[PDB]
Amino acid sequence: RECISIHVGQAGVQIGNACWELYCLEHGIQPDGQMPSDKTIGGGDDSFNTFFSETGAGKHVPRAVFVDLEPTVIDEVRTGTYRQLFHPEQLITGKEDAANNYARGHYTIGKEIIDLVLDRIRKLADQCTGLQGFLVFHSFGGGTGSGFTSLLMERLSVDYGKKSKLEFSIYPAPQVSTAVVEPYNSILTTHTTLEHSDCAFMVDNEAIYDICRRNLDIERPTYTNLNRLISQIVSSITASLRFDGALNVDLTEFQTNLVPYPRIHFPLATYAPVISAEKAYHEQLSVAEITNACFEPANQMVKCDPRHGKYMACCLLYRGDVVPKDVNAAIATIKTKRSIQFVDWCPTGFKVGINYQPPTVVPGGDLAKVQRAVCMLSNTTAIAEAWARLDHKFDLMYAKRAFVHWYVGEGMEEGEFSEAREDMAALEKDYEEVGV
Amino acid sequence: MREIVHIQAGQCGNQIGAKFWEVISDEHGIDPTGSYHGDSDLQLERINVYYNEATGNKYVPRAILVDLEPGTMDSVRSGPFGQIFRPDNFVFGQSGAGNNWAKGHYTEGAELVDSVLDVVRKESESCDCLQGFQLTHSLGGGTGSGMGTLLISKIREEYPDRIMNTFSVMPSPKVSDTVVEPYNATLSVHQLVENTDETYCIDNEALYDICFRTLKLTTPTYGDLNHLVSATMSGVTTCLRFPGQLNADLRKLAVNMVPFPRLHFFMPGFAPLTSRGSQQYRALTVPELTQQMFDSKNMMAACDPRHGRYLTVAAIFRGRMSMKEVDEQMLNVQNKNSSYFVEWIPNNVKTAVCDIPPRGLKMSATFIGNSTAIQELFKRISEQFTAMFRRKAFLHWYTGEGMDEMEFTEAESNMNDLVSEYQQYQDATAD
Amino acid sequence: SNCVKEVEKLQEKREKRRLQQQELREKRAQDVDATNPNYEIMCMIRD
Ligand SMILES: Nc1nc2c(ncn2[C@@H]2O[C@H](COP(=O)(O)OP(=O)(O)OP(=O)(O)O)[C@@H](O)[C@H]2O)c(=O)[nH]1
Ligand SMILES: Nc1nc2c(ncn2[C@@H]2O[C@H](COP(=O)(O)OP(=O)(O)O)[C@@H](O)[C@H]2O)c(=O)[nH]1
Ligand SMILES: [Mg+2]
Ligand SMILES: [Mg+2]
Repeated sequence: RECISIHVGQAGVQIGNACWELYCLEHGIQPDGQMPSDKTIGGGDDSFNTFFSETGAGKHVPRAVFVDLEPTVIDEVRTGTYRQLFHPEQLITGKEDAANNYARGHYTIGKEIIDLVLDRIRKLADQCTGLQGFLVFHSFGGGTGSGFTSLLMERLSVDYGKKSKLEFSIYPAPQVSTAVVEPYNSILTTHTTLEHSDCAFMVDNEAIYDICRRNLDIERPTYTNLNRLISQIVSSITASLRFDGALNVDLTEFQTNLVPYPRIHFPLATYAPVISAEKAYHEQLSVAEITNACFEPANQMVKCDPRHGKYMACCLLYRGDVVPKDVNAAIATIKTKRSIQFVDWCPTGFKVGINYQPPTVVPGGDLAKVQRAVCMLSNTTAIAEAWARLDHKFDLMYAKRAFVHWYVGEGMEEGEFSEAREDMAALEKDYEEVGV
Repeated sequence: MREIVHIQAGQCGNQIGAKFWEVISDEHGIDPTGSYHGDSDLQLERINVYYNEATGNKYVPRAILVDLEPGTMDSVRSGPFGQIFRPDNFVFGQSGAGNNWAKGHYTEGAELVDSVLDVVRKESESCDCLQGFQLTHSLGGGTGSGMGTLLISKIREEYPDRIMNTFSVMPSPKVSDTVVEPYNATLSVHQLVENTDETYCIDNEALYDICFRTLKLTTPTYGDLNHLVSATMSGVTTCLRFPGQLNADLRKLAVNMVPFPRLHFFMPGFAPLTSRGSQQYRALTVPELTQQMFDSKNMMAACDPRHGRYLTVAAIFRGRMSMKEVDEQMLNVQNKNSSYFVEWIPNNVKTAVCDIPPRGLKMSATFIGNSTAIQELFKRISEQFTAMFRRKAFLHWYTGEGMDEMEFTEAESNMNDLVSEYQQYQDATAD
Repeated sequence: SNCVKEVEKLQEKREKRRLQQQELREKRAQDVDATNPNYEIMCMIRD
């Protein structure tokens, strides 16, 4: 029943910080771990105890451990306004970073710390009276996030066979990009993670950039900005596991509702309404309007056009103040008005769920304490645009095998590229076959 | 990733090293005694990179001064900041060098290198997480080039899990201390190719150009060039010396700027071209900065980039300015001359911004470039060299010190090969 | 799977070959009678 989250690399760790902050603000948990309602210094049975394990002092410690081959970030964790929440054993800090090198994270510096990482997963996997599975955060470009994540997934389908494991990834935006070899890692950490993953959402940082610059009016978005957005995006896909909800309550249920085939487990996610805390502030939006915004590329998380593309599965999670029959009406209007072409062998009906609680946000944050909100989880073939903007940013470089010698120098054969390319070509091919 | 251990060798290398420590010591806010007096915290966010932390609120340059001349260290100590250096980090011999590489790398130099290594190890044991080693030397002399390459070999073999970084300076026929500068340079390059991860090529001839023509200094003294060197070095190390995601450490910067094992020879670029102690009647804009720092007149190597295509570029703007203006102007420079950039490396032109500008300058633009134009340097040497190596002239001054005639042909060949490599990767396409 | 590199590979392989045609002399410029300041002159006479 209880799930365990895990954070890899700079991006992963920061994202984790924000996400657990939001979880606490929604449940009503204080920064030192307490809760007004609660259940007498440790009950372990509530809806929100699928993620929190309570202590004799009533300290709702999150079921999570943090990892970085670089202490600079996780130290910002044990120094932040929440230094009293976790336990230092949930914080693993290496020495030399992977330096944006996948081979340094899987092979060299990874093997020198994986045993301690498993060692720290264990103590919190024992308190699991019934373990559903894992949730993992990382990046596509960063060295730690690309390498050590693949190492942990390999050594996670081992030590825990198959229960469930769900992924969250950060797609490279040449905007806030810092490395030239961000495609390389990004491809490898996919070729060596496609199988161990049950489900996997993506995040095009270029889309988060486009959205904070279009709908939030931050000309120069810093990292804390983009992250503050991606948190409130995630906390709607996962709000169903922490509360007594209707849809998406098991980790494998995602594989059911969203995944018809395990190779293709990359759902386009879309969140509405994205509105600033000082912007517009006119009349609030209806349910039909936020449902309509679920099909605008300006609100999709990956820069892709689902128009010129087929759908496969499509869910919609609502929260706030929503009426059922209203949602039904919007569903019909979209079903008829659009050319939303679904492939033939899938249930084109749209499963939906609600949580009757106000979507709390960061007090004083860059977003609005909105009233009603919707998040579409639609796996679509058009997401195959994303890989095309990497393989093209890949074949230009493997056709001059530049920057390759660094991987060779840190323990990896040149044939791992020759197989990691063909693998991706195969996945893209599958994304073509689903349509015709 | 944290500390950088610094070394300077030879007459030139020790002079320009002294000036560099003056520069960054003034930027971060350090006095000739060693106390901190600055008025900004950003100066001390990453101060350990180039400074040992000593008791008494002091700061000691984690540096190591090496020569075989006696008098150079004398010119250091009685120099301005000569009080701050931990005296045990002075290491120097009494023989000299005579602008003789072989002397520096096999004989009189080899009788001091272990003693250098013990001080290096004393600074590396008090380290926590050592990044790599930054080196400055002359390539036309005997001390810095020979003993320098020796040190590079033994240090990169003692810790091969760290970074090796060099700031080498060229022989100039327009300066010319001797007439075996081509030989010294040739061998030193032969080492630097297989030994170092990064090499910032300062061309002495190019600096004579920028002094005599752009700055109009008709009799360029050595310090005149050492100002341009000091500015260049202060600029390129901005990424390492201040908070910045881009090029945070040596390994990152090297991985972003080096796509091929051998080719790690960078053309630096500074703007605006500033004399010593001169006023700025109208400090440059942002378009003027970006326009000059890619222009050939601002290049530290005596080469034309209008002849060679960049593989990667690390641009650094110092001084507060409009970031949007920066991004736009950089896009301008990139896609107006896209027939001068490789397209098979996407987004290869990275850019970081600093806030504390250089000394006196309101805004500056520091540019690092992995260019296939740098071969115009090598092909100079590899010609200068060949002209003398054909009838084996001046060979007795090295073979007489105990070398092998084949050690030269391995060098000339390896260099002609590096040039063929550069042209090879220049003629690259998108097929 | 590109070209241009290929013309660079043709280089990289030859440089090693040159290295062995030097690391041959050295450990083969040793062996039994292989010294005295006239070593070059002796090897001349012997050849
Ligand atoms: N959304 C978001 N993305 C980030 C952030 N920081 C870095 N990234 C992205 O992540 C990629 C780099 O990965 P990082 O996580 O920063 O690197 P790392 O995993 O710590 O690996 P090392 O730096 O070698 O230790 C880049 O493509 C960035 O676009 C962040 O704060 N928020
Ligand atoms: N920029 C600069 N170059 C120098 C200086 N002194 C010498 N050089 C150059 O460096 C070479 C001489 O090397 P040097 O350091 O004097 O010999 P060493 O003492 O044996 O290392 C010549 O090619 C000179 O052109 C100097 O003060 N500044
Ligand atoms: Mg990192
Ligand atoms: Mg000297």
